[PDB]
Amino acid sequence: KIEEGKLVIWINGDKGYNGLAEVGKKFEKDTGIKVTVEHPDKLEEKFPQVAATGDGPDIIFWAHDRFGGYAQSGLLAEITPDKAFQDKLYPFTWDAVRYNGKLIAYPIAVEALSLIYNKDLLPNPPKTWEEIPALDKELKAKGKSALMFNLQEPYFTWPLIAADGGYAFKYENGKYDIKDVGVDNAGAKAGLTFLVDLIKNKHMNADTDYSIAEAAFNKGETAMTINGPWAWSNIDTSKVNYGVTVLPTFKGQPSKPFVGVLSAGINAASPNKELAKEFLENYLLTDEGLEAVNKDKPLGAVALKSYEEELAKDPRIAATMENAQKGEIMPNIPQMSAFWYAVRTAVINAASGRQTVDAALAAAQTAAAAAISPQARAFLEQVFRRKQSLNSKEKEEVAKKCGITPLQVRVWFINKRM
Repeated sequence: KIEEGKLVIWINGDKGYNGLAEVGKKFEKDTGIKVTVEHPDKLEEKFPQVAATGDGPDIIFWAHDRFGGYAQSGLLAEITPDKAFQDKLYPFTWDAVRYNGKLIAYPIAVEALSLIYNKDLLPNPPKTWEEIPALDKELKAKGKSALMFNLQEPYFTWPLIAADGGYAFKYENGKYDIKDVGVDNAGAKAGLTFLVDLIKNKHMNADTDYSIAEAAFNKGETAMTINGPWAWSNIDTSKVNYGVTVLPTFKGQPSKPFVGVLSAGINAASPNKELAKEFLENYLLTDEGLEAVNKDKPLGAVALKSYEEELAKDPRIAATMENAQKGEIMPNIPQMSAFWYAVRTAVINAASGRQTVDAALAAAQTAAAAAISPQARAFLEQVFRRKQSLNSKEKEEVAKKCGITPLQVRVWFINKRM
């Protein structure tokens, strides 16, 4: 499918899609080419589905960690910016979107979580995670709570979990070791344990999510929250006197948020590749372009040098870059999705008192390191139930959507048939 002659962009629902739509209208003004911006729920999971079959949006926005998986499967077109445009962005953001020596997306924003606090409830933010339980007690006596943040998505709990030892995939030389998952150690264990103790001691609720945490903070019901720059927009409208600062340390170590580089990748099947290139390069990645999105929902730090240095004057931007510096850029290898799924499962099962922190982290290591991830194996299990004989073309398709090589798909199936 993919209608030729226009542009269909997918971007997460928490970003400034309305602002990106504005950039689209401008593009339509100078070119006549219509651009529609959609924000499908779970787009990072949907993209590989439809893209595998040659469908989907012309352009996809998302943290670079998912992109390596997409490009390995042939779903992302290689972008070819010339020397001049390439110079307009920071080299480290370009490296984030480089897979197997190729550039597979245009870097946009450098995202990192920060500690967001209410200056009226709390004159001075806590320097450590350790003092927070005590702060909560002080605040509970006044009918308020110290902290609330999304506990459902690992992105928000990883900073504390990795603070003292956690890591995605062991990195030696220029290659990651996909069998060495760093959730399998004492540092990570202590961090998740601290998290569960906060929940067990009633300082947080195991069910709190993005909406609940945001609602609570924007109402002045909780003293602090943990979120990205995109969430600043709603806090401004709530008229809360907030500040954005460094994340609390744990065991003396800085919280280590995984830095995500929001990037725009071009669908390998798009018949509008030159248009997407032009829209992104000459329209979006300009001070006017980024600002249009920013005004809707803040991008936070950015990849465009010119605009990044203007934003640097904003203390919230500084805080964001502070946290970015203390954390680290996430890997973009195909195994990242299994990593996240693994951690997501661990945190929830541990926070629910279903599994011990230790048993949870051990299974996370097993799940994330599996040659075939649990999700995907499940995908393969479905399908097989429908068709137990793979067509040379269908297998190539299943590989793409699952994120495994055609070879793996083919060997499974044969093993499944023995």
